[PDB]
Amino acid sequence: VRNECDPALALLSDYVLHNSNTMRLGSIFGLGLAYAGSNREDVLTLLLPVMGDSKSSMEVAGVTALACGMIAVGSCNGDVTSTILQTIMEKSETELKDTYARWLPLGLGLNHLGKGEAIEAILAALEVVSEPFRSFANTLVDVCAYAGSGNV
Amino acid sequence: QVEDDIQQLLKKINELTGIKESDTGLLAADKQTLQSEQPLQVARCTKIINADSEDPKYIINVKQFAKFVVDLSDQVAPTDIEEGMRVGVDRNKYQIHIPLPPKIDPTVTMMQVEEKPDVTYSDVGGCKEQIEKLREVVETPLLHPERFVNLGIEPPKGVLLFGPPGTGKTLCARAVANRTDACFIRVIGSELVQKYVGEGARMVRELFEMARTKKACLIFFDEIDAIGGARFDDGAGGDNEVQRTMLELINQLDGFDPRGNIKVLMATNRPDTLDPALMRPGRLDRKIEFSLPDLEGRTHIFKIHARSMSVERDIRFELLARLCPNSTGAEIRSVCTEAGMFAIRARRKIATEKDFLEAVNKVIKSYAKFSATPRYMTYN
Amino acid sequence: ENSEKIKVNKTLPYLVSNVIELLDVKCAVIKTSTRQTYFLPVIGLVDAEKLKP
Ligand SMILES: Nc1ncnc2c1ncn2[C@@H]1O[C@H](COP(=O)(O)OP(=O)(O)O)[C@@H](O)[C@H]1O
Repeated sequence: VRNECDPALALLSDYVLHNSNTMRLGSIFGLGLAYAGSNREDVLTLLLPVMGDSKSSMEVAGVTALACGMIAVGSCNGDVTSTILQTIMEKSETELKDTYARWLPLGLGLNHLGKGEAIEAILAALEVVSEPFRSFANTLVDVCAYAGSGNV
Repeated sequence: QVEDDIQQLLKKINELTGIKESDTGLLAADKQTLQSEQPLQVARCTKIINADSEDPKYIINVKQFAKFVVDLSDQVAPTDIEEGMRVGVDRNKYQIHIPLPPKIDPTVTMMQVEEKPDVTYSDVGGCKEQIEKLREVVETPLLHPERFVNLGIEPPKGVLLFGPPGTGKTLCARAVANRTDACFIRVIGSELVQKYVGEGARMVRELFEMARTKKACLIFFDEIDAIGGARFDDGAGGDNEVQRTMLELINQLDGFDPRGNIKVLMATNRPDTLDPALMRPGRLDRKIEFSLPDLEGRTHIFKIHARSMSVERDIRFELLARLCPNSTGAEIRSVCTEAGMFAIRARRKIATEKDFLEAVNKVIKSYAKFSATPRYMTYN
Repeated sequence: ENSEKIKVNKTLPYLVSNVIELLDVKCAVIKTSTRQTYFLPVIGLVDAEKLKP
C-alpha cells in the first residue's frame, strides 16, 4: 500500500541512511518495498553512490539495485536508465563477480515495464553479460507487460 | 479487432523470435544417461527356490528357462534375499545381481484409484447416522490413531453398507475415498469371477498383498453379491467357483494370520444373499443401513440437490418432500433436474413450485411402475 | 585335485537336472532344467546311491 493513515513506510527512509552491511541490507529491503509505489530517486541517490561504492558484504548495494528495481517499477526512469548505465558499464568498485553483474542487471529489468521506446537501456545492464540470463532477455524488454502469456 | 490485431502481431513476435536463436544453437539428459547406462545392464529376473548355508550359493529357477543354483551379488547380504523373491540375475554370469519386489499382476494395480471422486460429506445429506458410524470404521482409525490405544481396543476393521438401489452407498465409498487419505482400493466383484478355474484367489491375495505393503488402506467391495454370497451345493456344482473366491476372500479377510490395516467396505442392495462367513463380525462388524429418507432427511436431500442451481426461492422444498413418502434420494434428484427440462421447455431461468410439483408427479408417480425400490426393500 | 575341481566346480552356474534312468551297464541319463536329456557316461562327482531318479 501507500500509507493510508500511519505513514510508517516513509519515515523509514530516515532509518535507511547508512552505507553498512545489514543496515542497508534490510533497509534496502524496507526501502525497496517502501518505495514500490512510494518510489524515490533519493534511495537511488542514496544507493546509487553506494551502488557506485559497490560492496555487497558492506555497502550492500548489490541487492539494493534489486530493491532499486523494486522502486520505480513499470516506469521509465531516465536516471536509472543512465545511472546503472553509469555504474554497470563502468563496473563500479569491487565488481568482478557475476554478482554485481546481475544485481544491477535485473535492477533495470523490473523498473521499466510498459514505457515503449523508453525501456531500451534496461538490457544494457542485463543482456550485456552473457549468461542464461542474457541473449533471451534481449526481447524480454518487449513483453515488459502482459500478465497472461509466456508459454511461448 | 484492434485488441485482436494486437493479439496476432504479439504472438507473431515470439513465432518470429523463437526461430532466431533456434538458428543459433544448431540429447545429453539421456544420451549421456543412455550411453552411461548403456555400459550398464539388463539382468534377467529370477525366482529363488531357496538358499543354502555353511556358505551361500542361492538356488533359483529363473522363468522361461530353469533352475540354476548360482552365486549372488556381492552387494547383497545373505539375508535381504528371503525365498519367494523375484530377484535380478546377472544375465550371462547368472549370479544374483540385485534384489526386488513382488508381483501383483496388472489387474490389482489397475484398480488403485490414482485420482479421487469429488463427493464430500456435503452431498451426503440425510445420513447423520450412517456416515456417523462409517467415519468410525474408516475415518477416525485411519487418521487420529491415538484414542483406540489410550484405551486399547480395535475398530470395526470392516463395515457393511446395504439398502435398496438409490440410498447413496457408492457416494459413501466416493465420500470416503475423498476425505480419507488412505489407499482406497475400488474392487468390484464383477472383477472377481473370470474364466479359468482358481483365478479369483489371486485377486484377493494381490488385493490383500497390495493392501499389506501399504499400511492403512480401504478395500471397498461394491456389488459383493457378484463375488459370492451364498454357499449352495448339489448335483450341478454351479456357483462353486465364485463360492471359493468368497471363501478366499473369507479366509484372508479374517481367518488365521492377522490381516492388518486393511479396513473393509462392502456395498450391496441385497444384503440378504450374503454368506454368514462374510457377515459374522471380525470379518464384517459394523452393519449400517441406508434408510429411504423420511421427512427431515429428504428436505436436506432436496436442499442439497437443488442448492446448486437457479431455483425459485419462494417455493419450499418441504412441501415437495412431503409428497415424497418412500423414494430414494436418487429419484428426488430426477425431479430437481427434471424441472430443468420443464423450466427449459418454456423459456425460463427460474423454476416454480409446480415445475417441481409436476416433476414430483412427473417422476415419482409416472416412473412408479419401475421404482424397484419396493421390490429391493425386501432384498429380492 | 583342488585346482581343476574349483574351476569346473567353482562354476557357480548350475543347471539342475532331474535324473531319470541309472543304468549300471556306471552310465546314467539326465534331463536338464533346460528340458534337455544328456546321457553322461561319467556320473562324475556323485556316488551311485546319491543316484536315483
Ligand atoms: N441422501 C442422499 N444424499 C445425496 N445423494 C443421494 C442420497 N441418496 C441417494 N443419492 C444419490 O442417488 C445415487 C444412489 O447411488 P447408490 O445408492 O450408490 O446406487 P446403488 O444403490 O446402485 O449402489 C447416488 O449417486 C447419489 O448421488
